Amino acid sequence: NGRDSNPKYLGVKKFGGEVVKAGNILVRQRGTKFKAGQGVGMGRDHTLFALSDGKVVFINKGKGARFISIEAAQ
Amino acid sequence: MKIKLVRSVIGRPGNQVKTVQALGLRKIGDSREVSDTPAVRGMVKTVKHLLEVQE
Amino acid sequence: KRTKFRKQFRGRMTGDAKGGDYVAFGDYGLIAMEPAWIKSNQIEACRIVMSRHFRRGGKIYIRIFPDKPVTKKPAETRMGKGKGAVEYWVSVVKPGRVMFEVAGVTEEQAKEAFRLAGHKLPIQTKMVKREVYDEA
RNA sequence: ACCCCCGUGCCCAUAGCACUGUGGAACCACCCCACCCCAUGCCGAACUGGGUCGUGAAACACAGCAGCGCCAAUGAUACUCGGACCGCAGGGUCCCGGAAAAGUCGGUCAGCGCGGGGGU
RNA sequence: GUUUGACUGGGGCGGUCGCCUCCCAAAAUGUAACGGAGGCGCCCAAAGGUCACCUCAAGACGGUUGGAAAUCGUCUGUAGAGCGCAAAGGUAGAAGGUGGCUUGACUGCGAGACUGACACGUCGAGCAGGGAGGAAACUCGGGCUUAGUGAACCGGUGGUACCGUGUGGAAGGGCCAUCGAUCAACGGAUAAAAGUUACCCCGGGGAUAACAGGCUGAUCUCCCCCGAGAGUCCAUAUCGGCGGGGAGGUUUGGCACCUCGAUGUCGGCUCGUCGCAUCCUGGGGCUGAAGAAGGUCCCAAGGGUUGGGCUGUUCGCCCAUUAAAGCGGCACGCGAGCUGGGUUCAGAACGUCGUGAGACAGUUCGGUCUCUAUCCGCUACGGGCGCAGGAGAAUUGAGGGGAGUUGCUCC
RNA sequence: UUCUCCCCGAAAUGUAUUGAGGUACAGCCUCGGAUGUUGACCAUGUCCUGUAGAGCACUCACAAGGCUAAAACCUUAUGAAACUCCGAAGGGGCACGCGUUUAGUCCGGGAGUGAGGCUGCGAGAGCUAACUUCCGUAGCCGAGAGGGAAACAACCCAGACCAUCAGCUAAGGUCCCUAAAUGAUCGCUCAGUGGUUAAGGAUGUGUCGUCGCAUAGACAGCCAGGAGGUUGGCUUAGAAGCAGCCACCCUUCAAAGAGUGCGUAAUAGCUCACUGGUCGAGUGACGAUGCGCCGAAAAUGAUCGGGGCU
Ligand SMILES: [Mg+2]
Ligand SMILES: [Mg+2]
Ligand SMILES: [Mg+2]
Ligand SMILES: [Mg+2]
Ligand SMILES: [Mg+2]
Ligand SMILES: [Mg+2]
Ligand SMILES: [Mg+2]
Ligand SMILES: [Mg+2]
Ligand SMILES: [Mg+2]
Ligand SMILES: [Mg+2]
Ligand SMILES: [Mg+2]
Ligand SMILES: [Mg+2]
Ligand SMILES: [Mg+2]
Ligand SMILES: [Mg+2]
Ligand SMILES: [Mg+2]
Ligand SMILES: [Mg+2]
Ligand SMILES: [Mg+2]
Ligand SMILES: [Mg+2]
Ligand SMILES: [Mg+2]
Ligand SMILES: [Mg+2]
Ligand SMILES: [Mg+2]
Ligand SMILES: [Mg+2]
Ligand SMILES: [Mg+2]
Ligand SMILES: [Mg+2]
Ligand SMILES: [Mg+2]
Ligand SMILES: [Mg+2]
Ligand SMILES: [Mg+2]
Ligand SMILES: [Mg+2]
Ligand SMILES: [Mg+2]
Ligand SMILES: [Mg+2]
Ligand SMILES: [Mg+2]
Ligand SMILES: [Mg+2]
Ligand SMILES: [Mg+2]
Ligand SMILES: [Mg+2]
Ligand SMILES: [Mg+2]
Ligand SMILES: [Mg+2]
Ligand SMILES: [Mg+2]
Ligand SMILES: [Mg+2]
Ligand SMILES: [Mg+2]
Ligand SMILES: [Mg+2]
Ligand SMILES: [Mg+2]
Ligand SMILES: [Mg+2]
Ligand SMILES: [Mg+2]
Ligand SMILES: [Mg+2]
Ligand SMILES: [Mg+2]
Ligand SMILES: [Mg+2]
Ligand SMILES: [Mg+2]
Ligand SMILES: [Mg+2]
Ligand SMILES: [Mg+2]
Ligand SMILES: [Mg+2]
Ligand SMILES: [Mg+2]
Ligand SMILES: [Mg+2]
Ligand SMILES: [Mg+2]
Ligand SMILES: [Mg+2]
Ligand SMILES: [Mg+2]
Ligand SMILES: [Mg+2]
Ligand SMILES: [Mg+2]
Ligand SMILES: [Mg+2]
Ligand SMILES: [Mg+2]
Ligand SMILES: [Mg+2]
Ligand SMILES: [Mg+2]
Ligand SMILES: [Mg+2]
Ligand SMILES: [Mg+2]
Ligand SMILES: [Mg+2]
Ligand SMILES: [Mg+2]
Ligand SMILES: [Mg+2]
Ligand SMILES: [Mg+2]
Ligand SMILES: [Mg+2]
Ligand SMILES: [Mg+2]
Ligand SMILES: [Mg+2]
Ligand SMILES: [Mg+2]
Ligand SMILES: [Mg+2]
Ligand SMILES: [Mg+2]
Ligand SMILES: [Mg+2]
Ligand SMILES: [Mg+2]
Ligand SMILES: [Mg+2]
Ligand SMILES: [Mg+2]
Ligand SMILES: [Mg+2]
Ligand SMILES: [Mg+2]
Ligand SMILES: [Mg+2]
Ligand SMILES: [Mg+2]
Ligand SMILES: [Mg+2]
Ligand SMILES: [Mg+2]
Ligand SMILES: [Mg+2]
Ligand SMILES: [Mg+2]
Ligand SMILES: [Mg+2]
Ligand SMILES: [Mg+2]
Ligand SMILES: [Mg+2]
Ligand SMILES: [Mg+2]
Ligand SMILES: [Mg+2]
Ligand SMILES: [Mg+2]
Ligand SMILES: [Mg+2]
Ligand SMILES: [Mg+2]
Ligand SMILES: [Mg+2]
Repeated sequence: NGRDSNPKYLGVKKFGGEVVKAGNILVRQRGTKFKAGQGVGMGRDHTLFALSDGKVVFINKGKGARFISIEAAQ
Repeated sequence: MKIKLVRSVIGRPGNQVKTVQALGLRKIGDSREVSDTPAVRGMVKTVKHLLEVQE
Repeated sequence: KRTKFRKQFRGRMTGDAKGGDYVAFGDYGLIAMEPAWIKSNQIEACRIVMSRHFRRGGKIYIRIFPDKPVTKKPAETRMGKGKGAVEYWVSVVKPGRVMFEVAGVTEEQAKEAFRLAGHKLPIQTKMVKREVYDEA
């Protein structure tokens, strides 16, 4: 009635204004606190990862619906 | 922008210590002449209780 | 007194109260000055005193309520299994919080009734009539 | 160039709801019919296929309006990085910057593109 | 011959040991407790691929069985539902509810990243072979995610044709699939294992219990505030509900700080000495104090505080007295001072428990208490020097010790 | 577990363990090589977060009313580790240096450490106990001498290369023991408070406010007075101002209230409120604070370190 618990690191991993290489993981989350943006892909656990290299950037609108996205260099 | 140490590093937190070390002061009674550019103003503000800022 | 409710046990610390600094109901009000827990029978003794002095008449409101469980380990054991399942319910009380307030009783009799009730509370406390008030 | 309609985006409640008024032969809408393309775990109600008329009834479009939502200051306070203290303790104070939540004043019933249709 | 886990506010009994979710966790991640709550060791050939369509809970009014909730109809209706199991995030342009065809619940790979001491674990664009659904863009290498798990060794089965001891074979082995793990103590000592010791031994520990001391003061003891009532009447002569605040440190305890290269433990005896919260005596107030005899509170620690029966007892009950038969501290004072009755060694017995060896909350008869005091402290007794000459006597008293109780009768 | 001086200098954490006072890996130390400012601090830009606070919009809890077949629903009103319409200060990543400093990283040889301790802040367990226990965070001890804190690892100041019968300062101090003003000014407490807690209690005292009564002559003193209904109704055996229950109405006045306290089972009796004379100026009740008072009893001899200080 006490002994139990468990430890699974989660969170944003690549924050806005950072230069991700493509295939980088940018957020680990359990649901859709972030929705995959333009240039972003989301795997089974709703991880968001770079589709192509660029500047990571965040779009915030109402915390029901914000999105991570890539603005490529060049 | 004259400065000197007038209180020891010892027994003071880490940022205060490394900041004293950045400003160029390594002994009480050291003095120095520092430019007024924002980051140096921020350093000499961060540890202003250790320093007798001249004016 | 005891609530009919939810999770058995809790924690504890403090900061000045917000949820009732002003006397809405009634005329006069006794009011806490210190941050103790108040809990159950302490209040109920306040209630039974004032109801003796006043009843057949007056309106008695108890704006405070034994929300918070508090625990006692058994008897005499070492720091052992878990915490102790029961013991008494309390109400945290911060200064400016209003515990009591009478209605339909003359100023002086409310003085004497607040005096009796406050002679059995862990905190010292001060009474007041309601100044001008806002918050509606 | 002015007007309005049909689509369609950016922005997605300061742009939403309620009460109200205005539109029909431009446009949209209801509407008529349906054995079949097609289709409802029963019903062409909805998808669907052929078309007037009629009617803007409902819908939709536009306009009014601040009852409701939504936005939301200033003053101050809570709390607090840092600095220095008190109380035996619960707990409290001071100087220095940072600074809410709520609530009051007020603000709104949007704003900005692309096209195509039809008016003048 | 051996085995007979670990954690553990001493050990044992109990509980726990891997994995998921939330709080603790101090707005990054991480973070302990025998902290607070709850779940997993599965499930689904469709609850999966894809492709098409539908939208929930709840309420109100109205209606056949009904009669709060069934079924049907209108209205309101960011979700108050649903999502196979827990909870959390997420979710209505669905991940929810239904139908169509289907297996991508793929083979060979893997840019680049999350996470871990390692070994593990997670996500993943994109390339080829070949498919599935869609008209198409395109989506598919199991499931809305997060638990449904097990290294290695040793082996069962099916492919493959690497090895194969002179040569060609075959036996045997290897490579690719795959079967065998409450190895749950869940990073898993052997393929294979329980007890007991009071007959006990060794190495260690004050890293850790029993005594005592310490810290604390829940429990214990004691005192104060209020004043409901009792006291015929009157709260406070006495008593004082329900509640509040303190003191002490003598109880049981918590904690584990010095002592495990030893700080001897119950009770008695002996010897004392201290506190005062005073049993007696002494002085006071008040009284529901006429006197007498009392009640209770205040001052007061000089002295005093009996002898027996029972029991190891401390206590406590009793006998017969008393002015009184006080309560505590002093390592629960005092074993290099005595007992040794009590409990903690070996024998033996009963009751009980254990198949046993043995055990105890026990009960019972028996059972080695170490001639020489170095220092300090104490009681007594001398020697030396000093006390401005050397001698014999008499002495002041700075200061210090002892003593200090009480009845009875009579006027 | 033995000879010297010189340079640097840790660990008592993490995960695993028939593991727990052992050991492996990592972490932190040192040495040599390589790079060669990538390190540190502080600033601006940008992004992330749900704590402090707050709030009831959901879940649970919950206080007084309204409507009502109680549920919902309206006004008023609260609590929250496992609630959140909101939500800071701070904190983390990245870039840049717009600016100061001096480390950082990679490679290879040698390690030790894996028993920690205290305090402040943030929590849990515990009594909001412990020189308590388990985490987080800062600093000291550990391995830190020196000055202060009587004495005292940890608290305050400050990091000891060697010499000096030179100087300046920190915390902390300036009557004597003791270096240094028996200093200066405006105050406060007469308790040795200072130099030992609280509920509670009190005309201690100094400072401020808020209220009333008044010199057309008030507060306390003194003389005179103290109503008739009515033994107000119930009440009880009796309760007549005064055991307890319903009110507090009229006549007169300058006027004495079905009325405050003592008395007696009940009465009576004595005084109270309000009204006069003579005084004769302040007086009375609340409330905030400064410093003091009581509340305040343990054991071998006392004391603030001592003398002693108003
Ligand atoms: Mg400091
Ligand atoms: Mg507080
Ligand atoms: Mg505060
Ligand atoms: Mg409020
Ligand atoms: Mg349109
Ligand atoms: Mg309309
Ligand atoms: Mg026309
Ligand atoms: Mg039709
Ligand atoms: Mg119309
Ligand atoms: Mg402001
Ligand atoms: Mg600052
Ligand atoms: Mg601070
Ligand atoms: Mg401020
Ligand atoms: Mg606001
Ligand atoms: Mg409009
Ligand atoms: Mg146009
Ligand atoms: Mg052997
Ligand atoms: Mg063990
Ligand atoms: Mg259990
Ligand atoms: Mg965190
Ligand atoms: Mg944090
Ligand atoms: Mg830890
Ligand atoms: Mg807990
Ligand atoms: Mg779907
Ligand atoms: Mg096809
Ligand atoms: Mg793929
Ligand atoms: Mg084979
Ligand atoms: Mg051969
Ligand atoms: Mg073969
Ligand atoms: Mg293990
Ligand atoms: Mg094995
Ligand atoms: Mg075994
Ligand atoms: Mg025997
Ligand atoms: Mg033998
Ligand atoms: Mg031994
Ligand atoms: Mg030893
Ligand atoms: Mg110890
Ligand atoms: Mg141990
Ligand atoms: Mg012993
Ligand atoms: Mg004991
Ligand atoms: Mg002990
Ligand atoms: Mg000892
Ligand atoms: Mg008590
Ligand atoms: Mg003890
Ligand atoms: Mg310890
Ligand atoms: Mg010894
Ligand atoms: Mg013993
Ligand atoms: Mg006495
Ligand atoms: Mg006497
Ligand atoms: Mg007498
Ligand atoms: Mg006797
Ligand atoms: Mg005999
Ligand atoms: Mg004695
Ligand atoms: Mg004892
Ligand atoms: Mg003894
Ligand atoms: Mg002996
Ligand atoms: Mg014996
Ligand atoms: Mg038997
Ligand atoms: Mg014999
Ligand atoms: Mg014997
Ligand atoms: Mg001899
Ligand atoms: Mg002579
Ligand atoms: Mg003498
Ligand atoms: Mg002498
Ligand atoms: Mg060094
Ligand atoms: Mg592990
Ligand atoms: Mg270890
Ligand atoms: Mg190592
Ligand atoms: Mg090097
Ligand atoms: Mg770098
Ligand atoms: Mg740099
Ligand atoms: Mg809070
Ligand atoms: Mg708002
Ligand atoms: Mg530079
Ligand atoms: Mg190495
Ligand atoms: Mg070497
Ligand atoms: Mg350790
Ligand atoms: Mg630690
Ligand atoms: Mg607790
Ligand atoms: Mg400790
Ligand atoms: Mg050490
Ligand atoms: Mg030192
Ligand atoms: Mg150090
Ligand atoms: Mg020192
Ligand atoms: Mg000293
Ligand atoms: Mg001291
Ligand atoms: Mg110490
Ligand atoms: Mg030392
Ligand atoms: Mg000087
Ligand atoms: Mg000074
Ligand atoms: Mg001097
Ligand atoms: Mg002076
Ligand atoms: Mg007081
Ligand atoms: Mg007087």
